[PDB]
Amino acid sequence: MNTVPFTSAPIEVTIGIDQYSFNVKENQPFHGIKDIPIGHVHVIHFQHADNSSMRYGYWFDCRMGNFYIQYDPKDGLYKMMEERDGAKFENIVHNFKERQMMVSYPKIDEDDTWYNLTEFVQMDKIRKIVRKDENQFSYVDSSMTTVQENELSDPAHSLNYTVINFKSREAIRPGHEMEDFLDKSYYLNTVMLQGIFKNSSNYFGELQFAFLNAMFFGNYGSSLQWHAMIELICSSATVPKHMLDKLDEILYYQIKTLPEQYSDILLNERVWNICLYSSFQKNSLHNTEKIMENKYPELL
Amino acid sequence: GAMNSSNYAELFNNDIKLFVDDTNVYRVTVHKTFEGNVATKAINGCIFTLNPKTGHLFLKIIHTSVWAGQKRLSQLAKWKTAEEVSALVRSLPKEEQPKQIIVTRKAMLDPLEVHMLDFPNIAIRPTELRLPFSAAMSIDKLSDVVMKATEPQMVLFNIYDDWLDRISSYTAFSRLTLLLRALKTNEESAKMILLSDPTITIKSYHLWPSFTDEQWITIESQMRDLILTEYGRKYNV
Ligand SMILES: COc1cc(CN2[C@@H](c3ccnc(OC)c3)N[C@@H](c3ccnc(OC)c3)[C@@H]2c2ccnc(OC)c2)ccn1
Repeated sequence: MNTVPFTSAPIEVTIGIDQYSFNVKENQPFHGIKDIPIGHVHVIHFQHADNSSMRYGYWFDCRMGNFYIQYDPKDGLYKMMEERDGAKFENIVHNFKERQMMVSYPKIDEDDTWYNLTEFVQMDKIRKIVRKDENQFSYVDSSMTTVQENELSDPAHSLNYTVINFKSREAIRPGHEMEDFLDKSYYLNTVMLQGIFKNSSNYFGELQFAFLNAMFFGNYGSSLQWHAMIELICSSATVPKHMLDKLDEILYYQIKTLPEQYSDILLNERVWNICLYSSFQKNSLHNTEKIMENKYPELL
Repeated sequence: GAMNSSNYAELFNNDIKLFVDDTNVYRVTVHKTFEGNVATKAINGCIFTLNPKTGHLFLKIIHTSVWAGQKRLSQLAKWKTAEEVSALVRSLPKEEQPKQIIVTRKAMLDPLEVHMLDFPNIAIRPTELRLPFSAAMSIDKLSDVVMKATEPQMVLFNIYDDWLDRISSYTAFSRLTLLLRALKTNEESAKMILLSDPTITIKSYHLWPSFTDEQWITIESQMRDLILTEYGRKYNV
């Protein structure tokens, strides 16, 4: 039930699989990760011991093919690859499992954290944000810039997040300048939800993906995107009740999961203070307000 | 970036620019009600939009009718200011549109940027200068035109009169800011200094008296003295 074998581990590396991580030593006999839950996207990520300016990884869904990791000594990284030969793959995995050279995806049965962080995240949507159509998996790293950051510089290596800009013709109807700037409902509901995302699930999917790229890779542009998608909802007087309730759950699990010592660089004081205390939705995010007040009261 | 004492000469170069001051847009008298509560009564206001190079003052009169049935009037006043400035720019031929608009209060930046989205090449700038444009309503003719208005109006004044026939924009702006700083600090004293000698009149279409160059020197000196006279009181220095 869903394995990502490794050819080898020639270089010492911290390997992450979703919210879990473990250290592998140079030439440690490590041949990958087994028992990966079917039904969710996953991210396998890497931070070399020799150079922490090298934080990168792959979004994938084991339903879409047989994936493996192999170090490339030329490009100096762990690369995801697809094995098209089902039986070579089954034979590799069976062997490595028998010799117990794999770590087990260490899911606690009671623990819905990964589901809660990826509920609306779809591999098909990831592959539109991260364009490399010849692979079924998506490479992301710490340095990758967003299309929006590239406006304000290689398009093939960019994060194609939906551009959100509060001081844009897209966000502001002529003759409704003050109305649309102070109450962003038009921009959220008509431009973004009805126009671009089609539904709240796709919007939440991009929000959740942006957060995860921010947390796992310290990707700055992803953090800007996550905050902009929060702020657009919190600055809208008119939001479906189902969306506010789901947003509260999404943000609760994202704040819960965030490492305690990274709040300073991954949380924007202005957005959170505005969202929880000044905004239209200041009384709509009970779970988020409670975990933020108890976990990061300094930030607020 | 921000206009300051470092980049001051920029005001007098050949790039069209306007200062916008919104401090007289929303004006009220505070009074007691019969029941002993407090209420406001709006009075007419104005937008002070000045080309510091030519002295052209686009005085948009804000009639109290603007405010009827509106909430959060101090917030709306910033957006109405930005709406009227954007309407003024749109009304001008391309070659007369400003390249920059300098707002005297930082709270005007977002309202004006949002109203001017159609003009991405017009720079909206704040300033670190403490300009005394709030004292515009101490100029008798500006005050008169605002208080008499029965509907929205917009009257073009030359706030430098015919000074530019004799002095540079830099000097005219310095004279204007000294007069307004004086009027702001002690309006009574300032007005006494300007209107003391009845032989020196104000031309029909002028705002200030027809001082000779030598009489401007005495007036400017008396205005400085006043600002120091009043400063040694505010601070007991
Ligand atoms: C829209 O502008 C106006 C202007 C006025 C009328 N103003 C005046 C103005 C001055 C003083 N009191 C006023 O109390 C309403 C109005 N400003 C004028 C002016 C001055 C210099 N350059 C100027 O332009 C470069 C303009 C002009 C005027 C009117 C009558 N005679 C004038 O010249 C003999 C001049 C009336 C209505 N609308």
